[PDB]
Amino acid sequence: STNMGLEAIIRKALMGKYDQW
Amino acid sequence: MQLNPESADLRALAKHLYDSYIKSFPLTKAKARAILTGKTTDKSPFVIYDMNSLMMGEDKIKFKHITPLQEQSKEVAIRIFQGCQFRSVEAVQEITEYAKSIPGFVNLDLNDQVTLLKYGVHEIIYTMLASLMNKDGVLISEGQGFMTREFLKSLRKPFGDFMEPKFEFAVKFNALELDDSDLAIFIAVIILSGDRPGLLNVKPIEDIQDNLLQALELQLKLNHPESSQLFAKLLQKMTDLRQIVTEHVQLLQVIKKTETDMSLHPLLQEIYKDLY
Ligand SMILES: *c1ccc([N+](=O)[O-])cc1C(=O)Nc1ccc2oc(-c3ccc(CC)cc3)nc2c1
Ligand SMILES: [Ca+2]
Repeated sequence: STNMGLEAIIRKALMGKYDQW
Repeated sequence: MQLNPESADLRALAKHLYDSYIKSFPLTKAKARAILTGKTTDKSPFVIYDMNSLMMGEDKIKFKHITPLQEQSKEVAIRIFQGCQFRSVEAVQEITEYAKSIPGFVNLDLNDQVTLLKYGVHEIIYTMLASLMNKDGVLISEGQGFMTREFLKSLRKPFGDFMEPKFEFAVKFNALELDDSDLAIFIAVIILSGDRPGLLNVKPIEDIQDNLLQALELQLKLNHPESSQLFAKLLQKMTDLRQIVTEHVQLLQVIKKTETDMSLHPLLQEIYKDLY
């Protein structure tokens, strides 16, 4: 994913726990 | 316009958004403007207005007689964009937190929540960036610095052209005198955009946005007696925010095909990392 960095930050913030997503 | 159950519901939603906006965004517009207008007597940014002031402080005197490195425009621009993306992590996290407080947002397909935010944050970052700008310059280094508009504009192409259209936008956006309570709903409307590429379920996004638009309409009528078409002007600012994002994406296509050699002082590279 060309945007995997940005997507990961958003995903971790949505799901709650930084270290699990 | 009447005070009725529909209006009271739209006011309850505006208050809900304002309260979660305050919880989400520690640097509010009010706090930004207080720094720009002198008020925060203990928050006195250093002004960078020329090459001399760029290199004032023991920390920086050592770049005064460093010999300028020749690099491709391409490599210098991409290193700046890597840095400002990395430094946007807090803004992106705060916007994500805010989005989860918008009623209905966490009920959307989780992949659609990621799509709405991965396109929406860039327009909201430029909204926040306006808060940090006046006609003279922009706050940098977490509010400890102030980079002048004309110094940025003086730098060699293409860098000298990067920020001037964001200033042009900011002074006109800021002239509308929105407050944090207006911005809470403005930003919610941007996030719940049914036209983002790759959305699975467009209708439930549009249903929330329709309700947010009605809440924005009422907010602007109650908060801005002086401007009877403020709602239409703000919808046109949303278009302007999308155009600035499109200009970044297009410029990146253009710079990637250039093979121009040039220097940019490391301290100017550092300051551009604080921008967008
Ligand atoms: C960073 C520092 C300085 C400047 N500058 O112009 O001086 C620019 C940046 C920067 O990287 N800005 C920026 C602007 C707009 C952007 O839009 C995206 C983007 C849009 C859409 C997607 C798909 C989900 C991903 C990224 N990145 C941007 C970066
Ligand atoms: Ca992992």
